[PDB]
Amino acid sequence: EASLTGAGATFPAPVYAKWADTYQKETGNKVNYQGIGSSGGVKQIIANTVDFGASDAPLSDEKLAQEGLFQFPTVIGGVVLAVNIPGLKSGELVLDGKTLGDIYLGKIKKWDDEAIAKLNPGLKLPSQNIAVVRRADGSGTSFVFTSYLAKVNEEWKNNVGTGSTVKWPIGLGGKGNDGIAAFVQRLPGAIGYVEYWYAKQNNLAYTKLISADGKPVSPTEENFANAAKGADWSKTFAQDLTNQKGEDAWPITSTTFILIHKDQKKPEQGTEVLKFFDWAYKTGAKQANDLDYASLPDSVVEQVRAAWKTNIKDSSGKPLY
Repeated sequence: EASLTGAGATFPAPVYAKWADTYQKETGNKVNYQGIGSSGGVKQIIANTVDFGASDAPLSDEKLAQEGLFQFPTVIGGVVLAVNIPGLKSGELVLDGKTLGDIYLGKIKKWDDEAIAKLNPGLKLPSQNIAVVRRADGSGTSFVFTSYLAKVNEEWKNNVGTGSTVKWPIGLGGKGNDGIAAFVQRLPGAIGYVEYWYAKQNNLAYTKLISADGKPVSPTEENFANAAKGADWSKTFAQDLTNQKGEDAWPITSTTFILIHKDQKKPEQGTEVLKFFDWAYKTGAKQANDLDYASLPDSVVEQVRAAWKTNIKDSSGKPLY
């Protein structure tokens, strides 16, 4: 039995934690996962403080090469807007990209703003102030969210841009996906972006969103999967899954990554990290789906396995998979 340590993205922390627990029950191996945000995860893996780091934001092939790291995707999740609006049921409210961006820009101050009312004809909206919540910590979810906003709101794109950390025009800072979930729960009128699980498991109402094709879609495991249908995984694991074309394609979808060293100084640890994720690929789909994360296609797991064989080695050049 091995004691493994991973750290980073809170976006997939629920599934990593479920997997870790099941893995220990079946094999005794212990995987400790620390949800510190993707930025912290990349920092920790580079400093060799953990066996694997985790980030929703992919590192470029050049950055990976400069750092001697290898990155592989695990699951597909979705970012949703958790809200606390008086009188509204979860999934009742519909927002499109431009209006969502105007909300994050601080231009739309009330829930019954004309722009929101037009996207929701017949929906009774309260004159409640919108309490914008965003991430305090360096975040892969912020990267995905701002990548999306830049595509649908020019003002956002030009003034704030995209990143794991950005100069938020407005909004209170929550620490981690759970921090934003907690804020939304205690703040009437709040809106905050979180990985789907954080909304669902905290019984937070969330909104529908207009797809890239122009249609209202609900955030569901299948709709996150739909957003990745046009992904040419063959080309790279670093797939952009925001605002993708297609029927029922959730617009703020994303995969997430695990970062490990190619040259394993502690080869038993590396070997065990690969076995945990391999077991997850072959055995953990039901657990991932149960937590509303879509599974990576089998072809993609085969690519990961093939890449592990050629990229992960000990100091003597011997493959750890």
